[PDB]
Amino acid sequence: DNILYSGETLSTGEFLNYGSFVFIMQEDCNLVLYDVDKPIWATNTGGLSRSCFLSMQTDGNLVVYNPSNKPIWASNTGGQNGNYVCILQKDRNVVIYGTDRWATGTHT
Amino acid sequence: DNILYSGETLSTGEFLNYGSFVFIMQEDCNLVLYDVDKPIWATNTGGLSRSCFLSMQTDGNLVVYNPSNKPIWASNTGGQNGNYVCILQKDRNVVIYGTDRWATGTHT
Amino acid sequence: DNILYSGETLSTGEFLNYGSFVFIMQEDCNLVLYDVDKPIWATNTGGLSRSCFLSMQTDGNLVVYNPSNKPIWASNTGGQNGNYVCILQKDRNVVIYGTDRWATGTHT
Amino acid sequence: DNILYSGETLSTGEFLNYGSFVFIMQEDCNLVLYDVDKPIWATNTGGLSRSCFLSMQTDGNLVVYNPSNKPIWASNTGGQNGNYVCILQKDRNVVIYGTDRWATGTHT
Ligand SMILES: CO[C@H]1O[C@H](CO)[C@@H](O)[C@H](O[C@H]2O[C@H](CO)[C@@H](O)[C@H](O)[C@@H]2O)[C@@H]1O
Ligand SMILES: CO[C@H]1O[C@H](CO)[C@@H](O)[C@H](O[C@H]2O[C@H](CO)[C@@H](O)[C@H](O)[C@@H]2O)[C@@H]1O
Ligand SMILES: CO[C@H]1O[C@H](CO)[C@@H](O)[C@H](O[C@H]2O[C@H](CO)[C@@H](O)[C@H](O)[C@@H]2O)[C@@H]1O
Ligand SMILES: CO[C@H]1O[C@H](CO)[C@@H](O)[C@H](O[C@H]2O[C@H](CO)[C@@H](O)[C@H](O)[C@@H]2O)[C@@H]1O
Ligand SMILES: CO[C@H]1O[C@H](CO)[C@@H](O)[C@H](O[C@H]2O[C@H](CO)[C@@H](O)[C@H](O)[C@@H]2O)[C@@H]1O
Ligand SMILES: CO[C@H]1O[C@H](CO)[C@@H](O)[C@H](O[C@H]2O[C@H](CO)[C@@H](O)[C@H](O)[C@@H]2O)[C@@H]1O
Ligand SMILES: CO[C@H]1O[C@H](CO)[C@@H](O)[C@H](O)[C@@H]1O
Ligand SMILES: CO[C@H]1O[C@H](CO)[C@@H](O)[C@H](O)[C@@H]1O
Ligand SMILES: CO[C@H]1O[C@H](CO)[C@@H](O)[C@H](O)[C@@H]1O
Ligand SMILES: CO[C@H]1O[C@H](CO)[C@@H](O)[C@H](O)[C@@H]1O
Ligand SMILES: CO[C@H]1O[C@H](CO)[C@@H](O)[C@H](O)[C@@H]1O
Ligand SMILES: CO[C@H]1O[C@H](CO)[C@@H](O)[C@H](O)[C@@H]1O
Repeated sequence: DNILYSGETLSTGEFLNYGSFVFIMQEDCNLVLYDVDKPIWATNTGGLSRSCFLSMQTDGNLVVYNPSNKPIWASNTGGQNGNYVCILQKDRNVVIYGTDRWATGTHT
Repeated sequence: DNILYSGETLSTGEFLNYGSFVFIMQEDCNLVLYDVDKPIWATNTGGLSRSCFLSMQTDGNLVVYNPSNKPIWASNTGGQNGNYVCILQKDRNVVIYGTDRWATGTHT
Repeated sequence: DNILYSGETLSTGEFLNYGSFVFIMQEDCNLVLYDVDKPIWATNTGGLSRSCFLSMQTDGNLVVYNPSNKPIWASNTGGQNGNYVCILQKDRNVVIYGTDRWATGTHT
Repeated sequence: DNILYSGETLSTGEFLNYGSFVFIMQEDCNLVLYDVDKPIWATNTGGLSRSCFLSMQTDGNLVVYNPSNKPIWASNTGGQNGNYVCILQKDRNVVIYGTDRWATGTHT
């Protein structure tokens, strides 16, 4: 999958992926974007903890929490409560979108 | 693919798809959401033209244009110029998100 | 997913899918290949039962069984015990391959 | 895509991919299987050339050729002319299957 929907959570070792791109939430708490084996981006918080989990919040903030729930990193885009999506785009860019503007409402 | 990014266009017969869900821009100009062979949603503009094309605009408006460029249908969510995405979600709901809030900027 | 590996089973309502193609094992026991809403192929065994399940066997036979385990349909390609795969190809052709010839053995 | 069909070719930098798994035909001619950034398997032919291309042949042989068309590596599973598939399985195992046993013939 390449979309982390608001209200979801990438646990340790979990990741979004598309093509050769992998946005992985590592064990050492380093959220890294790899292009195959090459590191492309990273929160550079590796080692600050263990077993962290990336969380896309409804307020719009993309936060990396440690097991103790202390936030290690965050996009700081928190504020408007609503629906949001974190997408690992086809052009190798992880982007946050929101709030939702329209929907067919065909939701299950 | 299950994401129509703003600035993109589904031509006739083109579609977003995910699982058994297919959000197709048909020849008869009817934008329909199918769950396998069952119709789920539709703009109900079938027959109003031929060779239409769905366009996700930068202003946020999701418009169905005919070859003559006259809009046959639209979400009317036009307004704020920016980046938007139309996603055929995993829960069978086509939703529009925007503007973009954050990005790793790792864009190619 | 677009691959049913030998030893696996599509239950009722389950399906392989790729693009707009959906190879679905229906409730009425009719294994049908749809191209969006258009039926393309089918075992034409609909109604012969309820709650059937498609099974890709290790002997190479692709069988549609009813809950009572009586085979309703089968490719009759049974014979050589081994590894096989049923693939819903990108050209809209469901094909069976086997046995396996080579592998990196990198298996988890 | 995670299937290289017989008669197809991964050029330099091209790759099969699934999940965090990427079976890439590198510039240095090293066909490597990575699990994110960790190398898992490799033909160990890196440096033997430049701009190689992986080819899944109809005879069943999986060969890595150099631009000069000299084979640098091969699975040596050549022999029976027919249809074959190289699949980067969900269990992180690259496997070759063939020949084809059955098909709905729905081919486009
Ligand atoms: C400096 O290493 C940290 O940041 C790198 C990117 O800047 C990551 O690649 C790295 O993770 C990978 O390597 C470490 C070992 O150095 C390993 O523990 C991890 O599982 C990855 O393989 C680390 O986060
Ligand atoms: C300052 O709080 C915002 O930013 C923090 C990280 O910089 C987040 O931890 C914080 O999230 C928490 O509070 C919000 C609002 O109460 C809640 O919705 C979320 O689940 C966390 O508990 C917020 O984003
Ligand atoms: C009433 O038919 C229109 O709207 C339906 C949904 O309400 C669509 O399913 C339908 O499209 C499909 O059927 C038509 C023929 O009726 C066919 O031209 C089209 O390619 C689809 O198969 C149509 O849009
Ligand atoms: C003749 O109907 C059977 O075979 C068709 C293909 O030849 C299928 O499309 C059909 O399944 C679909 O329609 C039936 C109702 O006729 C419905 O029960 C099923 O869920 C599908 O929508 C059926 O198998
Ligand atoms: C020993 O290096 C070769 O084999 C490795 C696996 O055994 C590959 O990872 C490696 O490729 C990667 O690194 C090289 C530089 O050492 C780089 O040229 C290539 O693009 C990959 O990043 C190489 O094939
Ligand atoms: C010994 O030939 C087989 O193995 C070689 C590598 O070990 C392959 O290069 C070779 O392939 C070539 O010949 C076959 C048969 O003529 C042809 O189909 C293929 O396209 C290559 O030209 C064969 O696999
Ligand atoms: C109630 O939530 C659902 O519907 C909204 C819009 O109606 C979507 O944005 C969201 O992702 C879900 O599909
Ligand atoms: C009123 O203009 C807006 O809406 C129409 C359709 O309603 C689009 O054609 C146009 O580009 C704008 O999005
Ligand atoms: C310049 O556009 C790119 O970057 C923005 C955010 O920087 C994304 O929203 C967009 O989809 C592209 O990837
Ligand atoms: C004759 O036996 C074979 O074929 C039938 C269906 O024809 C399967 O049920 C069985 O497991 C074997 O594959
Ligand atoms: C033991 O089974 C595994 O390995 C064989 C080849 O070794 C594959 O064909 C099969 O799908 C599994 O990945
Ligand atoms: C003629 O080739 C097509 O059909 C055969 C079986 O008929 C498949 O194996 C192959 O991949 C193609 O789809």
